[PDB]
Amino acid sequence: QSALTQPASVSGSPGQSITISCTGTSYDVGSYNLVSWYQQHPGKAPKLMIYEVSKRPSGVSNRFSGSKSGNTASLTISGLQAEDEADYYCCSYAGSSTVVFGGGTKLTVL
Amino acid sequence: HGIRPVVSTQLLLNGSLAEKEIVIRSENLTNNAKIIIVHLHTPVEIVCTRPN
Amino acid sequence: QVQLVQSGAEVKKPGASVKVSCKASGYTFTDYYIHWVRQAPGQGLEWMGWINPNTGRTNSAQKFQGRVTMTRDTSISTAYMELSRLRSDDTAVYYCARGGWIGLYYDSSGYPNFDYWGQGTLVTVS
Ligand SMILES: *[C@@H]1O[C@H](CO)[C@@H](O[C@@H]2O[C@H](CO)[C@@H](O[C@@H]3O[C@H](CO[C@H]4O[C@H](CO[C@H]5O[C@H](CO)[C@@H](O)[C@H](O)[C@@H]5O[C@H]5O[C@H](CO)[C@@H](O)[C@H](O)[C@@H]5O)[C@@H](O)[C@H](O[C@H]5O[C@H](CO)[C@@H](O)[C@H](O)[C@@H]5O)[C@@H]4O)[C@@H](O)[C@H](O[C@H]4O[C@H](CO)[C@@H](O)[C@H](O)[C@@H]4O[C@H]4O[C@H](CO)[C@@H](O)[C@H](O)[C@@H]4O[C@H]4O[C@H](CO)[C@@H](O)[C@H](O)[C@@H]4O)[C@@H]3O)[C@H](O)[C@H]2NC(C)=O)[C@H](O)[C@H]1NC(C)=O
Ligand SMILES: *[C@@H]1O[C@H](CO)[C@@H](O[C@@H]2O[C@H](CO)[C@@H](O[C@@H]3O[C@H](CO[C@H]4O[C@H](CO)[C@@H](O)[C@H](O)[C@@H]4O)[C@@H](O)[C@H](O[C@H]4O[C@H](CO)[C@@H](O)[C@H](O)[C@@H]4O)[C@@H]3O)[C@H](O)[C@H]2NC(C)=O)[C@H](O)[C@H]1NC(C)=O
Repeated sequence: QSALTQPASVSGSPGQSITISCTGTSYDVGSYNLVSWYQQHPGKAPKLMIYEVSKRPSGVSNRFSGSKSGNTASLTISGLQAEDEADYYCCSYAGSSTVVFGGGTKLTVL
Repeated sequence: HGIRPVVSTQLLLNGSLAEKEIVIRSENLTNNAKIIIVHLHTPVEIVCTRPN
Repeated sequence: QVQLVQSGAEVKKPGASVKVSCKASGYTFTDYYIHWVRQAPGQGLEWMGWINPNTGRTNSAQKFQGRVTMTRDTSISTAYMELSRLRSDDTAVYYCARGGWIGLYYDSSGYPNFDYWGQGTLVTVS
């Protein structure tokens, strides 16, 4: 089980906006800016979406966004597409030298 | 006012700054072995770290 | 073009140690951190550890210390995931990914910047 807490699904339709809450505490999220988000299509390898709080890599569209808030940093999608109807997993540094994941956030687009 | 016992061999760290031109001071300049002390007018920032 | 490649789907029996291999294709295998990620079949990702090729130093996650240890050989451009005392709870897909950039100064060992991924293997035990 993940040390980080995060939702498992948020549903809707194209064109909306979302906020998905990955949560930690002082030791992993609070003290550090090392937070990332990874897309996970059904049965596919993961894809990086957001790195270092919010830095979109080439190939990631401005349909995606995120920002830090204390001990919870969240994934903010905008302009939804059914093509992006994937799972989403937050990721963050956790002290010592380790990397931790969280959540099962299946996007749904009717 | 304000003598800091800070010990260094080559560069002088956190010292007081001069008022004017970067004055050279030396006890003698016929005796080349006399250590020559340079006192800057403006500072140069230095940062050191052990990443380990 | 750079790519990460791995051994295909794997078959074993429980208790036996597993030796997943990860090939670094089309880039300097000396210059980037490599990270291992587990994915139980159809489930979320679990983090395993990393390896520094140019240094050879490693660290396995606290959940596996003393049981998982990674090695490499530069002459054949491959990284290895050794995992012994296999429980059937280890039923999962195992991934290989390219991490941050290595530098003499600075420290990117723990950054979650997994850039590309290997196509992975699924281990068959029960
Ligand atoms: C004291 O002083 C010290 C200085 O003496 C100081 O040290 C410095 O510290 C800083 C930390 O702040 C270090 O900064 C990092 O530097 C990294 C190195 O980047 C430089 O070099 C690369 C080399 O590129 C190789 O790879 C390409 C292929 O991609 C090859 O084609 C090239 O030829 C090249 O060579 C390899 O391949 C050859 C093949 O033949 C080989 O022959 C060869 O040997 C090599 O193997 C350059 O690419 C860099 O430029 C690019 O990046 C900048 C910044 O974005 C752009 O402006 C620029 O235009 C280029 O696009 C650069 O020249 C950086 O990579 C690193 O940046 C990443 O990490 C930071 C966090 O550390 C992130 O914030 C940032 O976003 C970057 O993320 C990208 O990269 C990571 C991998 O690291 C990815 O995981 C991530 O997803 C993202 O991906 C990119 O690519 C994606 C596609 O792959 C794309 O989709 C994305 O959108 C994105 O573009 C960081 O800046 C710095 O290196 C130190 N200095 C030294 C000398 O080490 C110290 O801190 C001081 N200390 C104090 C206390 O003051
Ligand atoms: C440099 O090196 C230092 C150590 O020398 C590292 O500091 C350690 O960081 C780890 C981070 O994981 C700390 O361990 C964690 O402790 C949490 C509780 O905090 C303890 O420590 C503080 C500080 O004294 C006390 O206030 C508190 O009461 C505790 O004593 C736990 O919540 C964590 O464990 C939980 O989560 C993990 C998964 O996340 C589970 O596996 C666990 O079972 C448990 O549920 C975790 O154990 C450790 O305490 C730190 N040590 C010190 C001395 O501070 C630095 O991170 C490292 N890197 C850097 C950049 O400094």
